[PDB]
Amino acid sequence: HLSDMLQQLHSVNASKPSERGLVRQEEAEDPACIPIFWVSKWVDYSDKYGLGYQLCDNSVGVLFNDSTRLILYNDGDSLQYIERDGTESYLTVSSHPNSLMKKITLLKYFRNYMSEHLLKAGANITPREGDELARLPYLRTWFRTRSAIILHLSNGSVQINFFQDHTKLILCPLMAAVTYIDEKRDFRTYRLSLLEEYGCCKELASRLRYARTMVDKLLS
Repeated sequence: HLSDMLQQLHSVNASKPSERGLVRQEEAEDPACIPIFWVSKWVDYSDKYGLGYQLCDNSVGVLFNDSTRLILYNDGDSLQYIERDGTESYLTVSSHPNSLMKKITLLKYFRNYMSEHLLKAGANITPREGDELARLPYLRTWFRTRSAIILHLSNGSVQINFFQDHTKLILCPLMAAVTYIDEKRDFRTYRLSLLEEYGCCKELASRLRYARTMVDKLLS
């Protein structure tokens, strides 16, 4: 879905939405486009183990330095392991192969840390209704730049968390939408096609330009 996201972002950015004679950013808000999932907390322990994260439903995952992934569902027991070659297995904390003892122990340390020590990004957002029977998205990749951490989920979502002002973007190619969390923690969800038509403020337009560069870097 990165290509889809890029087509969506080229289209919006090409419209020059902050260069309208009358910007009506409010008219681009669409609560029906609120995401189901986003990254609420993360821990970069890539000096030793990898990057752990919490999604907004309280599930946790870790992308290990070896490019494998473990996901703990929010029942607190259902695990999914994703091998480097992409093979997926379902397991549980209560009944796991001993081969995964170490990685499960690491997950529980990331989980306990995030749970008790970090703020929950978007704790004021009621997520869109999804399906408890569908698989969780997992973190496909991430990187950091001078200004942000970039987080790409397996459902196509790209999340950009800016370090200095704590502003964040959640971009979804399925809803063709952007959630913007500002410096006060207020949030709004915009349909990209409505931004084409109505415009937006310079702050959001700049962040969407940045987003396009990030998605380009992800596709590469």
